[PDB]
Amino acid sequence: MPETANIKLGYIPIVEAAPLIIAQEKGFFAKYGMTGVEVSKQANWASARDNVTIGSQGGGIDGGQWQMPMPHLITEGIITNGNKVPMYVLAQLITQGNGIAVAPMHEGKGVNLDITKAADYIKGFNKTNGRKFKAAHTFPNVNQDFWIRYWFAAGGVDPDTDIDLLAVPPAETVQGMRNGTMDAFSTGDPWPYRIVTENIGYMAGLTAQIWPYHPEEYLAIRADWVDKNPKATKALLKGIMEAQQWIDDPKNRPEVVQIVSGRNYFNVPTTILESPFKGQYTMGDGQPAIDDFQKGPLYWKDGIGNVSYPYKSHDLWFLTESIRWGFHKNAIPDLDTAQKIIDKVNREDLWREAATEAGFTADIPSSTSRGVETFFDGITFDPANPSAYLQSLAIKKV
Repeated sequence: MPETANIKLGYIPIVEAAPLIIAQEKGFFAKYGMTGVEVSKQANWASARDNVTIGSQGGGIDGGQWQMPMPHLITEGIITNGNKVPMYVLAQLITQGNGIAVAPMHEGKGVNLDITKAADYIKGFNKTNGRKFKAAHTFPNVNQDFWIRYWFAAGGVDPDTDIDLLAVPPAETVQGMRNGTMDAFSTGDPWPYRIVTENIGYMAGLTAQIWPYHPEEYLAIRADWVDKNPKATKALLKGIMEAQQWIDDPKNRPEVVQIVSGRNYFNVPTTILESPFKGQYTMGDGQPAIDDFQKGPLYWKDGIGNVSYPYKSHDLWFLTESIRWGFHKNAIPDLDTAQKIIDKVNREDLWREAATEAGFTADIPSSTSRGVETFFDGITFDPANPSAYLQSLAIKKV
């Protein structure tokens, strides 16, 4: 019996939110006693951040969906103006379902997955086209900022000095692309489908290509709530695990799409989500379309290991990449400090415990590390030596 059947979890209306919505709507949360879960739509990431800092009692949220390393940054008060609100990372919600969109003006320039040959074109855009190449994500220092930064830098473009990388709302960004004032957009489903079908732009590449089966969105809840309600926390985890398993069975995806697209959730036409849930993406710019289930969003198991289990080696990559770009210079000055933060935030042990109790022992990874990670450009990240990873990178601020 959970200590409480209630909790307010925030979500952003994108495919990464699926496990939360499905766990609620298909009764997986209820199956384990969590009959009072409120899946609350957040206006944007800044609002989500603010709402978890105030907690449910103050009218906000107890936890929810997050881009990494938001839970860690909030725990240390780094992005909350010093207001430290400890949080626990409990499960990875999904992998893939993200990608980089580029404006039509850049077609035929080689601005695809590997932009190496187009680097000079991008770097000299102000002289040749009247403005610095402009790219956007919707929140700094997290997932989507990292994806586009890695993509730019892998090809020789410094995302801080060579272009204008800004935090801009998604709708405003797409309008900018339509108006010809925005050049690239680090986004995710359902945006790519609309951008391409409405001829607003093309997809340079999917994160599924940049880093196959990469860590992405996570479930994280305030530490004070989890410490007070350990049983309820494990119940929520089991509900999420079952929802993830359910979502990954192709037979259930039409219903998954119908549910999340509903008026009370995403409130969008199912047509813009049907394709990606089959791993089908029209890429454009003369490149072949993608038609591979393994390249679409995955919620339970991927080609390497278990999606849901939160590998500490992935938390390490996010903080290592934060260090790469000189983010939070005073708060996270070294890798030792990063590991200390990870050891207080990542609660993979609770995922293991919940999985064991639920009878999913066969799906539990044998280590807290998924081993050496390989990016599309040949660079490898060995969790045992993040220093070597950083030193192997051409563009960085350390």
